[PDB]
Formats: sequence, C-alpha cells, structure tokens
Amino acid sequence: TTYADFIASGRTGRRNAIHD
Amino acid sequence: GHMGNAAAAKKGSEQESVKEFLAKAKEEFLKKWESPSQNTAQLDHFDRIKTLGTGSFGRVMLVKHKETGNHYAMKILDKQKVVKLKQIEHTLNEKRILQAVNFPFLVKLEFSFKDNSNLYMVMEYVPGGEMFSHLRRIGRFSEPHARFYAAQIVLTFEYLHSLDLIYRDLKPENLLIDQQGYIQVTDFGFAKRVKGRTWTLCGTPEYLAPEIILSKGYNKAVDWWALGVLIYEMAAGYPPFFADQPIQIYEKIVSGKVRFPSHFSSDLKDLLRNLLQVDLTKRFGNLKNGVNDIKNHKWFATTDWIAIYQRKVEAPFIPKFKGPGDTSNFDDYEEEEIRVSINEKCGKEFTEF
Ligand SMILES: O=S(=O)(c1cccc2cnccc12)N1CCCNCC1
Repeated sequence: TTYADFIASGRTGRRNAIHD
Repeated sequence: GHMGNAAAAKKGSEQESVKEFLAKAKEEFLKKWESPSQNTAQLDHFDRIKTLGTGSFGRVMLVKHKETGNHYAMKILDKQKVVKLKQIEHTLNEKRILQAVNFPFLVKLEFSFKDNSNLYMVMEYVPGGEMFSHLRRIGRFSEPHARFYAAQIVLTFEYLHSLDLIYRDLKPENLLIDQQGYIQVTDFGFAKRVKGRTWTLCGTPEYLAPEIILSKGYNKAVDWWALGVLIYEMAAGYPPFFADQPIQIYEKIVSGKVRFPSHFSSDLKDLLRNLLQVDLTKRFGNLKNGVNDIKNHKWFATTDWIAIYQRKVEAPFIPKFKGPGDTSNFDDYEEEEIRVSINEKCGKEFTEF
C-alpha cells in the first residue's frame, strides 16, 4: 500500500534540507 | 454565473480590501527593512532552561527573562561556524527579515544581540511544538483540520509575496503550533527578497518544485507548489512524492503524475492538481488571478479568510499546555555549554547583525 511504501522509504522522520 | 450580485460584490470588496491591507503592510515592512533594530537585550538578561532544537544552524534554547519571568526561544549561532559553513548572508538576512515582518502567523523577534562568539535571536516561545510531531502522531489531519492550517499558510504567503519575499522552506518540520492552535512560521534562512527570478538550489527534496529540480530560474510559484505538497501531506499523512533516495523523489516530482488516497474529497484533489501543476502557465498562485484562484477554490469555500487572520476561528486542535516553560511538545537534546570567548570573532562580517 502507499502507506507501507512510505514506511519503507526510510523518510518518515524529520527531513533535512539539501544544504544539510 | 457562479455568484449572484451580492456574493460577487462581497467578494470583490474583500479582494480590494486585501490590496489595501497589503499596501499598508508593505510601507511598514520597508521602514523596518531599511532601518533594522539591533542590540535590544543581552545574554545575562536570561536564564538558560533547555534545548528545544539543534541542527547545523545551531541551537534554539528555551530561556526565561530574569525580570519578567517571560519565556522565549533563543536561537544561538556560533559566528565562526556560520562563516565556515558559508552562511553569513543567510544568517544576516534571516534576522533582517524577522525584525521587519509583522503578521499573526510569523514568529516575532522580541530581541536580538551578539557577543564575542555568538549571535542571538530571541523569539516568542511557541509551546505547541512542530506540526511534524502532531502529524506523525495523529497520522493524518481531517480535511477541516488541514484546511485550517492551509488557510494560514495561504495568507502568510500572500503577505510574504506582496513583500517580494519567496519563502522556500515550507514543510511540517518548520511550522510550529501555538497555544491557541494557530501556526507560527519561524525559519527564514532560505527566504529571499527578490522581485523576479532566482536560481539557488535549496529546500527539502519532498517539497521542491519541478523547476527547482530542473535547474531553472524560478519565482514565488515554488511556494505555491510547496503548499500543495503540505496540504497533501497533512491530509494523507505522507507526502505526494517519496522514495528511498532524493534522486528518485525528483523523478516523481518532475513526472507530472500524482496519486491520491481514496478518502481525499474531489474538491481537495482538484485543488492539489492545480497546485502540484508542473506547467507554470497553469499553476494556481501563478496565474492572472493570483492568490485568488486558491482563496476562491471550492475546497476553501467554508473558510472565512478575515476570521482566520483575526484568529477568531476555534482551532481544531490545541496542544497540551501544562504551563509557562513547559517543553513537553519538543524533543530532548544533549545540553551543551554556551561558550563566550574573551576575544571577538568575525566582527566585520556581522556588523549588520
Ligand atoms: O522549534 S525550533 O527550535 C524554534 C525556532 C524558532 C522559534 C521557536 C519558538 N518556540 C519554540 C521553538 C522555536 N525550530 C528550529 C528549526 C527547525 N524548524 C522549527 C523551528
């Protein structure tokens, strides 16, 4: 499912900006 | 047509009144922009309590003013680290913007000062924490709840864009919730005052507009794209474009395809297709009708824009508030000393601060 895909992405936590 | 005479006249008057408000707001902004305030407090006026957030930028600490007992959030930057990271201009510009703007959903800079080692921006303490935390905990926001927040961003961008400020840093991690449940925007390190186009690659992968990814010159329409990402993420609980690695995210963003949860209303999907529009000649917020294409969209039909601005709408969610100085809506961080050297560092670079 889309939600499962989100959890699998590893990008569920706070996201850094490009420069960081 | 869609509106009878009374509704059309009311909408027209409302839109003209926005113009009048924004004209006055620009006058006020420009006075402060051209003569910024400096050196309005000092470090020993405050007790350091707890670290609220840390990052490459530096730290934000909860502090208490010794005389009033009022709490504030103090952003502390090490001048030498700012120079090393090539952030002089961004740091000066962030403080200049914050001391010059005035809007109910933009955090207020109450004091600023510097010492031999550090720069300090003392802002109102916004005790509800990041939207991010609440969103991940609750999972997703109902459409009315998402709409309440979205309306505040729409008004905030209408204000900022009228000042020729592009924001470029929208995401739930950068939106705080205040004690009344309203949004506070705090981070202006990527904002830029520019009337036309600009070219810097900056932002967060999930929130980047296609024209940024594609190395185009771009304009304030990137903020309206980002609003679409935010509304989607608030209402779905996950953003419209994600993948294991940024390069994959960028491919989805530029593809012109977006998919929606089955619980999204048709009105929401229509708004999002018009904000998440790769074709700049078609993106809402970038057309002849400007912000009005967004404010007048069916998804916002129940929004009383003035009531939101006046903060007279009951928020759908109020963060827990145990009292002044309560930090329970923020994470816990290792506490580090605030070293002030006996020797001034980087004085010339930060004269304007
Ligand atoms: O929450 S902060 O530490 C913060 C910043 C500025 C003013 C604040 C006011 N109250 C609490 C936290 C505050 N934060 C740092 C960067 C990450 N994005 C959100 C803002």
